[PDB]
Amino acid sequence: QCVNLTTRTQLPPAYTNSFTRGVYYPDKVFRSSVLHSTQDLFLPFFSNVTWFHAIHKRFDNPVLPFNDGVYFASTEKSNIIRGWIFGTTLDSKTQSLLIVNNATNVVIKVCEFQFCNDPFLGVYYMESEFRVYSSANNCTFEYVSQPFLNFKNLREFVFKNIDGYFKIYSKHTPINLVRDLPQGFSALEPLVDLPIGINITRFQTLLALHRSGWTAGAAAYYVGYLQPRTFLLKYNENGTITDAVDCALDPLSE
Amino acid sequence: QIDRLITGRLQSLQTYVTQQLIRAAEIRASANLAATKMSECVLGQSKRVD
Amino acid sequence: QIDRLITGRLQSLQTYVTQQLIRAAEIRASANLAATKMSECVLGQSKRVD
Amino acid sequence: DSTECSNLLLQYGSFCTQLNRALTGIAVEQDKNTQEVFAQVKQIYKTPP
Amino acid sequence: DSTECSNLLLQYGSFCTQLNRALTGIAVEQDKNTQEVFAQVKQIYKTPPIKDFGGFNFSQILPDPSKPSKRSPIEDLLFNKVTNGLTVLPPLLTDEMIAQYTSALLAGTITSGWTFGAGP
Amino acid sequence: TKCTLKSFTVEKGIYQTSNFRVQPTESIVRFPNITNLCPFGEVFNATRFASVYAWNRKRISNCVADYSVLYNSASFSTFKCYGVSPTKLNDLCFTNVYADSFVIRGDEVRQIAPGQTGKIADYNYKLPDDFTGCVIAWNSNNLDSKVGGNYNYRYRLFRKSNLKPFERDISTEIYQAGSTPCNGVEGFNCYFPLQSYGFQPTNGVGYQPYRVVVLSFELLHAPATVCGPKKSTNLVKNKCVNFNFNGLTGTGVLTESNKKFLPFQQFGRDIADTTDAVRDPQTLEILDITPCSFGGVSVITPGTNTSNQVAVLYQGVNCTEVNVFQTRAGCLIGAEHVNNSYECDIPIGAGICASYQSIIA
Ligand SMILES: *[C@@H]1O[C@H](CO)[C@@H](O[C@@H]2O[C@H](CO)[C@@H](O)[C@H](O)[C@H]2NC(C)=O)[C@H](O)[C@H]1NC(C)=O
Ligand SMILES: *[C@@H]1O[C@H](CO)[C@@H](O[C@@H]2O[C@H](CO)[C@@H](O)[C@H](O)[C@H]2NC(C)=O)[C@H](O)[C@H]1NC(C)=O
Ligand SMILES: *[C@@H]1O[C@H](CO)[C@@H](O)[C@H](O)[C@H]1NC(C)=O
Ligand SMILES: *[C@@H]1O[C@H](CO)[C@@H](O)[C@H](O)[C@H]1NC(C)=O
Ligand SMILES: *[C@@H]1O[C@H](CO)[C@@H](O)[C@H](O)[C@H]1NC(C)=O
Ligand SMILES: *[C@@H]1O[C@H](CO)[C@@H](O)[C@H](O)[C@H]1NC(C)=O
Ligand SMILES: *[C@@H]1O[C@H](CO)[C@@H](O)[C@H](O)[C@H]1NC(C)=O
Ligand SMILES: *[C@@H]1O[C@H](CO)[C@@H](O)[C@H](O)[C@H]1NC(C)=O
Ligand SMILES: *[C@@H]1O[C@H](CO)[C@@H](O)[C@H](O)[C@H]1NC(C)=O
Repeated sequence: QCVNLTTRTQLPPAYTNSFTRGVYYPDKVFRSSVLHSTQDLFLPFFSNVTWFHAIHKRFDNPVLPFNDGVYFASTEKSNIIRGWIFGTTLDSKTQSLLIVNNATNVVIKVCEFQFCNDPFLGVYYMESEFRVYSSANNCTFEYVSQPFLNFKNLREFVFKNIDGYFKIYSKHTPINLVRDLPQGFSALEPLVDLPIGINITRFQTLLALHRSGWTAGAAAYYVGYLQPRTFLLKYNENGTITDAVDCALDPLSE
Repeated sequence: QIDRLITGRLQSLQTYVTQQLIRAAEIRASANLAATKMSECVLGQSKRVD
Repeated sequence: QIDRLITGRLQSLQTYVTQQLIRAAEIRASANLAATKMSECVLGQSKRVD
Repeated sequence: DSTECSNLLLQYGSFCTQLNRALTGIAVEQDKNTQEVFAQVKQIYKTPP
Repeated sequence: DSTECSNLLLQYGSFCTQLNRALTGIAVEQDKNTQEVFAQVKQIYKTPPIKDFGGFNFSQILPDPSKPSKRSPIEDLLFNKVTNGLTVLPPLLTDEMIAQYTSALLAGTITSGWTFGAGP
Repeated sequence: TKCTLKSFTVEKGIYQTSNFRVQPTESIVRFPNITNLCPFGEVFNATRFASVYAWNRKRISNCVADYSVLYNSASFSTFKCYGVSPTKLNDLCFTNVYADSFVIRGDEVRQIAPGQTGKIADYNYKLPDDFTGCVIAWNSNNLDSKVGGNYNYRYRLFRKSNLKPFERDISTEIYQAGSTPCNGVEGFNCYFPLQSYGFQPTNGVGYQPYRVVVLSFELLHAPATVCGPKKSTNLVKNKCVNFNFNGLTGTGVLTESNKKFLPFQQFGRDIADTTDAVRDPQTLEILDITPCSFGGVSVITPGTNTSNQVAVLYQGVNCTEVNVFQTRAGCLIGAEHVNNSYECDIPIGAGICASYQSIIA
């Protein structure tokens, strides 16, 4: 089942500065009171990150290239964003990786789904409306884990596709800032590696509608792009990354 | 593969030992100067300027 | 082929740097001697023979 | 300008860093040598006319 | 701990012997350097208990008996301001021994001028 | 000393002759628990098996398979592997496993083999010439057979063309034995291709039903989720052992640590990027790795013209790990420590010297 949305209001996409966010642990190696320099796919310091709005009327669910990596940030309240769609052609021709989070748990599947032109969920003022797919023919991998989930919760996510492994880094940060990304440092701990071994070149975010026609929940998220560069990471005595330096930002950091 | 590793590590060790020898020659020159200063400034009064 | 060229050129560069370090040590000894001569012959009158 | 050669050279470790550091040390040592030989007075004396 | 690697390394002859010999030469040269700099007197001199040197005050350079290390205040400050088959060999002279050399040199030059450097 | 110096006369001094190494006592292999087992109980010993012309394809992936348990069962009268070794199944890793289960006649069991041509090989199940995996077959005369005759199993007897490898054909199109045209209507030379099996208890060996499970292995670029079991042994601490933690191996002394790893971290490294702490996969406790106490072995000797007595210095080695005298330079063996003070004859290090008067320190 698919439903067209013909009550949107036209608005060009926005941009904002990444500030000092997007740093994650490159590997599972502990380090104490050591300054470590590594070369890995990182989100550059002070770079423009594409800004999407969802406010009553805006509903932004486009299809974007994966490229070499994606940094996803979400100032999330009332849990509007529920999952992500991963694949190349977004139809039955190829195979897709599905990441969803419904009312019970998170389901991670690798199947050849049929995707709607407008995939979304539905909330009735209880969740009783699922219209994101119409068929599921050939499955090859299914995985179940525990759920990951004014603005009161900020979610950061980094997705990578190297050697067929899908690495998910995350960090739950409580903030109280109204509109834009806050200023600070927060390293994204790895959550789970998915040995999927499939081709991914595109992605799409999954939202949820409100019924009372449809009403757009108030939300805003960001999508960045990973660029391979060198970082100088600081590890404190407790072993967590407290500050970082981009070696190719400006001559002082170099 | 082990032969490649052995050549690399032996080259690294030789590089270390060579630069250690050069630094040791510099430190020996400095220590000879320090012994001369000990003899001529501490154990006597020197008329040598500076 | 690049590995052959890399090891050859790295060996050449390491040899050059080693010669430059040894020559720099010799020139530093000469410059220390020259500074001593400036102090003890230009800035003063030396009783040291020759 | 060969990027493949540089990628292969990265597997050899910090040899290039060591050589660059040694050459930089020699370069600053030359200036130190000239400084020690010639800058033995902080006052610029002039002969009478 | 690889036996095969050591068997392959045996093909290269005596390279390890050369490296160890050079490092041993450096190690003994360091101790020789310290001997030439500091062991210039065969007599361990002591200052008199009364520090009456005509108004001259050597407290900052004479050893401090209160400290466990028997180091002078300036020497104490100097020591405070300087901070896989690899072994570090300890020096032949300890820091206490080098400090005792410096104390002997200071006592000799304070109580006997340059005379102790040329004889009794 | 004479052999190191390549001389039959040794001058007075101290000479490094060899290297002391604390040889490891045990080998420790630590691996995470064997969890999320493969569902082999619902394949080999399920409720009902399928017919050969419509063989079910069971996919086994994202789990650990203990092929030794399946191998050591005595009820399996046939265990033939054509691309792998039966004893190496618990060590190798593969992307996914295809399991085909069906019922065939006793004499048709050997037709499931590469290079073998027969009714079942051509029209019911086809294997490639470069097939890999194991074919497991056992008799099922107590479960499939019925006194009234088990005719529920049908097998394809004729087809115009042979099956391609791993091809399923559930079609019931009428076979044309002769050249007479048939539009799906049976005639004198047009018969149904499926014939009911004659499994009976009165049938002897050869006509008894067999349940055959065929294992196929794939070696594509996808991650090899299917791996054999890991035999993690017990942990030994405070000793020089060869550890093996999740494939990272080395020699060292495993000791308790006060370092608090973040929960996602497994290994620890120092400023020089050497592994010095590891989290144990079985019990989540951080273990500190200290290298086994190696050192240089030095021999203190006067000239052979004077005496043949020697003293041995184990450089940087505690005396409990090798006239036993502990110095800051290391453990000194064979020299008696005296409270007197003399001028240095043979330098040991850290203010200690050795001389011959016996050899004193
Ligand atoms: C929602 O809208 C999209 C486009 O606005 C629809 O996609 C098109 O559907 C027509 C229907 O015949 C096709 O002819 C076009 O080829 C489709 N376009 C693309 C790019 O695929 C979509 O079908 C609509 N959803 C529903 C349920 O009608
Ligand atoms: C020599 O110098 C030392 C320090 O320069 C003098 O020690 C000081 O003595 C005064 C009073 O006598 C104290 O108030 C200071 O705190 C002392 N300073 C230190 C660092 O101890 C010492 O009195 C001087 N004279 C003699 C004869 O020793
Ligand atoms: C990011 O992109 C926007 C528009 O695409 C542009 O206005 C902005 O200057 C860019 N950021 C930087 C740092 O150049
Ligand atoms: C959430 O999705 C899973 C996946 O199919 C499903 O089994 C479960 O019933 C869903 N939860 C609810 C509340 O419907
Ligand atoms: C994928 O599904 C289509 C239709 O559902 C089917 O024709 C095809 O054989 C399937 N491929 C695999 C590899 O299962
Ligand atoms: C993945 O898909 C893209 C286009 O969707 C294609 O250009 C690329 O070659 C594919 N990669 C692989 C390894 O198949
Ligand atoms: C390290 O953690 C301890 C408790 O786990 C805490 O008391 C201390 O302040 C922390 N130090 C730093 C630098 O984060
Ligand atoms: C039936 O086969 C399964 C395969 O895993 C095995 O675990 C089970 O023990 C078998 N049943 C009997 C009675 O041996
Ligand atoms: C593994 O088994 C050990 C054995 O007692 C147990 O303590 C541990 O909780 C188990 N699970 C994990 C994840 O280590």
